Amino acid sequence: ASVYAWNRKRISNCVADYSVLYNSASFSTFKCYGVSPTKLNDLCFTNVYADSFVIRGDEVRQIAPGQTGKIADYNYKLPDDFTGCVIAWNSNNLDSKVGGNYNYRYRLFRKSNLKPFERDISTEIYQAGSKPCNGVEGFNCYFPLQSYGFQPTNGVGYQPYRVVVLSFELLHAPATVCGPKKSTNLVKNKCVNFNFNGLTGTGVLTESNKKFLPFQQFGRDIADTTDAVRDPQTLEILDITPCSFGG
Amino acid sequence: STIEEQAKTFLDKFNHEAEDLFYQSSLASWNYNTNITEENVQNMNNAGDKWSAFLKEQSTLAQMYPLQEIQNLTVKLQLQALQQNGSSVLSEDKSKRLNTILNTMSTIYSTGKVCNPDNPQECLLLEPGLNEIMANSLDYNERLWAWESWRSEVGKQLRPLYEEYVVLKNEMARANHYEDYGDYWRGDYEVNGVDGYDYSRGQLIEDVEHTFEEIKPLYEHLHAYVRAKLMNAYPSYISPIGCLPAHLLGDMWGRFWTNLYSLTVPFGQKPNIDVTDAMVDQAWDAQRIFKEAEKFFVSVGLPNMTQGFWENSMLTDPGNVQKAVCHPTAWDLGKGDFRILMCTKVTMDDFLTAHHEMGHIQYDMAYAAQPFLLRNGANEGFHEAVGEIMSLSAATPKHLKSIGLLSPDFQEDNETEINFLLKQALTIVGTLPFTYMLEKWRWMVFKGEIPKDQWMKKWWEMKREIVGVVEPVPHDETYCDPASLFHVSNDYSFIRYYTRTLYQFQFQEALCQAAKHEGPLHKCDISNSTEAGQKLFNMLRLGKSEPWTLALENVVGAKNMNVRPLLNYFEPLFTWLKDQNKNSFVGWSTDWSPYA
Ligand SMILES: *[C@@H]1O[C@H](CO)[C@@H](O[C@@H]2O[C@H](CO)[C@@H](O)[C@H](O)[C@H]2NC(C)=O)[C@H](O)[C@H]1NC(C)=O
Ligand SMILES: *[C@@H]1O[C@H](CO)[C@@H](O[C@@H]2O[C@H](CO)[C@@H](O)[C@H](O)[C@H]2NC(C)=O)[C@H](O)[C@H]1NC(C)=O
Ligand SMILES: *[C@@H]1O[C@H](CO)[C@@H](O)[C@H](O)[C@H]1NC(C)=O
Repeated sequence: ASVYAWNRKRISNCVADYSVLYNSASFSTFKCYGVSPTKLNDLCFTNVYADSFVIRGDEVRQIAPGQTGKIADYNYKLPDDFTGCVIAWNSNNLDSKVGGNYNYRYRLFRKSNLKPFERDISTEIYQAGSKPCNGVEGFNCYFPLQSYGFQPTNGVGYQPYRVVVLSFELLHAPATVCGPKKSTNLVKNKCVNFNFNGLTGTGVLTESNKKFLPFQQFGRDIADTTDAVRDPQTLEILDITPCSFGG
Repeated sequence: STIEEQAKTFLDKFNHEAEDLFYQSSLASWNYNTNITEENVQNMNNAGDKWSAFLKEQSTLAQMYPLQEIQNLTVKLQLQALQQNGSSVLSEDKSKRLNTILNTMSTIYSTGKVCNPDNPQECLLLEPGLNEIMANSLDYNERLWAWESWRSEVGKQLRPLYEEYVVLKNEMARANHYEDYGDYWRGDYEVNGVDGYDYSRGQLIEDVEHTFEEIKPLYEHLHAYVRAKLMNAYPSYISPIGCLPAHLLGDMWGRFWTNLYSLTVPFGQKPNIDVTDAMVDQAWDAQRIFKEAEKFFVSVGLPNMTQGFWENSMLTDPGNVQKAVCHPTAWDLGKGDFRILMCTKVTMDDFLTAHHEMGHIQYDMAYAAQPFLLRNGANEGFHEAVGEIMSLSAATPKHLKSIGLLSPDFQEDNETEINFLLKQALTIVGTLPFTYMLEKWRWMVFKGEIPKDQWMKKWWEMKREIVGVVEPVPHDETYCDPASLFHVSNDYSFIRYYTRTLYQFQFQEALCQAAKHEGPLHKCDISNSTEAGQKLFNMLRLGKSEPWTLALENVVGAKNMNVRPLLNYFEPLFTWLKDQNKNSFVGWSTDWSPYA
């Protein structure tokens, strides 16, 4: 979409893989301000917001916390404490046209600076002087929206770049998206320590013959000590025995 | 809503579309100059008037803005470009008459027709041939006849034409509140902004000759030496007291003495510095030449060349039906587009020309960050001087040996140094008197205090004092000899060539001092000294955003023009000339003539 009409997307209730995009060389710019890209897969939030558009190549530095500019003030604004990342990559091969990519437009004139996480799509004619611009443009009249002159030969600075910014919100509601967990293999008849689906403990794991109902996940005998578990993948009942000890 | 912000918003609206349209027009022009065809011709029209159809309206709307109170000097200076009346102040009939007279004078000057009386069915033009034959020969009859014929068939019917052109140009000068078109030309070297950096049109008139007199003892010496060689070349044709005629200077105007260099060779025993045989042997194509020029530019301190230029721009041999003019040009098409247009071949001259064009491109990128109306040099001469700096430094023998053009065991001495220095001076300092006198004569003719009768003969005596030329054939009023020149009928300010040499000499001298080099100026090398290139780019990035006087403050310490680099460079030549022509006496007489 346009820079002043940035496409907004909400993401929730799924598993989000970040290293897969992070380990890609197709992205010219990859700037993360919340946490490191590796650490992102560990923690998680309750929803994600994506702002996608295409701008001029030189304007990519404008979209950043504590940064000002025509795009940063009249097209789309971000706060100084923005959490998330920005991914940009060249689109000269696609967006730029031999006849000119004049479809895209940017807001050049606006009465006030745009607020963070706010969109302005006003097409009202801007006035720079005292004379009121009653409809048709006069002396002190300038169109807020200006097209783009993308060409195959415009230098690196003028090439259109696709830019998508991801922000994360962690409202008090339960989290809905988190990174993949990764599971190891399974061993038996050996004193090991385990963290089955968040339930941790040491001992030796054997095959058992108890019959769980189709909705329990584990069991305890008495005095509230776990004795059996069900593996989340194979869905079979394993029995736990403490590792031997004595005087 | 102050008018300053209104002007700023108007400039913001104007500059984007102006850049887009200028980029489109420049792209079309480059395409036509790369693809010579009729289809690319009409496109010019389809853009040309459109440019005016966009520019003039913006010039039409650049009048009600009160351009007298804007605190921002940059904003006012940028808006001043649009707030120009131009030739539209004149009436339509006057403008069309001026356009027609310019067209006819340019066409007749460029269509010079001289037929030898023995074969009246075969004329010759300004293209090679008659000029080529007479410029490279040893004779007095054919050269004089060709000079007289050219000055007759171009001078006879252009005297009233040039008179009317001058008077109408002066009339439109008053039409734009200018008392003289000379002041209109001098407005390029005119700033009235920051205190201590302002310059006036009237001051430049005297400043031009203030730096000119100091080369009179040197130039005349060369002339004396030339005259000495004349007594060794032309038997009883030039008196030792007097000087040489116009057609004996090697050119019909005698702008340069390159055509006379072979006659006046100081020491022909030592061959000149030539390594073209090495590149032919080492197979130096256009790509290798451009790569080495790029590497030397990086070593100087300028940023490395960007991509896209190496594919879109033509480099060598248009060749087949896909024809193209390859006159050396550096095209700044705008919107981050820079290209070259020149027939690069296996020659040191082509090496220097490629260096010149790519230095022009680098300077264009240097002020490319400036707005659309500021993407130009501080004056006309800076661009060409900067372009020539690297070409001068790319021909130094140390630079050639470093990149292995010369042999690794090459050894230069004083004989070849003096030969090369005299060869350079025969064109560099041998053209300053002619350039200065032509510029001054054009200043009077535009000012118009001299009558129409005081056009030819005055010139023909004034040239005696400055250039040192006697009259081979008389010329009273029936021609226009000064007016029959390329930069006299195309409305081209001739002071640019005078200023460029001094600017390039000053910049080369300052770089040589601030480049960690020892020895003579002619052998100075700026390679592998990134500080000099950094200072040069600091100068270049100013562009039009700063005054020329303030611009002349980073590389060089003098905001004005000085002659000291000119004398410093030709020091061995001067001390050789002092004891060379001892038998003859320096200076020429203005009373002797070949006919009397
Ligand atoms: C998790 O995914 C694995 C990988 O497919 C599943 O393991 C296979 O499940 C199919 C289902 O019919 C069996 O035919 C294969 O023999 C299994 N592969 C093995 C055991 O190596 C596994 O069932 C999935 N877990 C679920 C669905 O709870
Ligand atoms: C301009 O010069 C620089 C300095 O050498 C180039 O940068 C390196 O160039 C070499 C060979 O040209 C490459 O192998 C390196 O990968 C380049 N490194 C970097 C960080 O760029 C630069 O490529 C040159 N510019 C162009 C257009 O060739
Ligand atoms: C050059 O122009 C001619 C005439 O229109 C055209 O046929 C040809 O394809 C052009 N070539 C290039 C390389 O543009």
